[PDB]
Amino acid sequence: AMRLPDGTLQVMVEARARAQVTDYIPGPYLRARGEVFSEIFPIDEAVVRVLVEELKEAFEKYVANHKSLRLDRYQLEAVKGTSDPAMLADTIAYHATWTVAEKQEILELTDLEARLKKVLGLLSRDLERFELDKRVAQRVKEQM
Amino acid sequence: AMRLPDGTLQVMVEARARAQVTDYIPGPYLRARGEVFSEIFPIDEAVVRVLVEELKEAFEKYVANHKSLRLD
Repeated sequence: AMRLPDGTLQVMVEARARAQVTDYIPGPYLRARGEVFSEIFPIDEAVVRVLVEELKEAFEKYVANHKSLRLDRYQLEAVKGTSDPAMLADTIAYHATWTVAEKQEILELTDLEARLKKVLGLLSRDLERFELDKRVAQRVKEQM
Repeated sequence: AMRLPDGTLQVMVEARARAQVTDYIPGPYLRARGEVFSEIFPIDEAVVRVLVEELKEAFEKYVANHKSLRLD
């Protein structure tokens, strides 16, 4: 927790897992009570690891091709060598850029495989958009 | 077998053999008639073993089709 005199207290936080919020107790400052982590490890972990590997490959392809779309390499370097599949899933989900409603939908999914499938679908959608961007850019340079 | 605290009779069993009911004795409690065992043991075990292997492979393919519908 590093402190600055400019007016912003930038705190370096490394989180653990999501948890549900029962209700809201007003402040300020605000208060809210929760429970234990909602991330759970279900049965059939072979499919879990297969989906983890597939999502890792998909995100590697997504980041590598997205250089014209300004995707950083430190984000790709921070997802290698992970123990918890939830760690890899959330780390990749943060490093991929989309809206906040889809991030909320991902965080709602307590299933270890549902979150992976949703991230895979979002990455596929963004990669299709990227392919469309590449095709239209090729058309633009051809027109030039 | 045992009794659960919520008022349920639990019993762990393995089925022995199928049989045909001849007549129904009035109940409750229900009564059943039949035979002790009427199963058919394997004959020409080559085809039986081939079918067992094929069914094992087909069940592995059945369980391999799940991506968000995980099975034990």
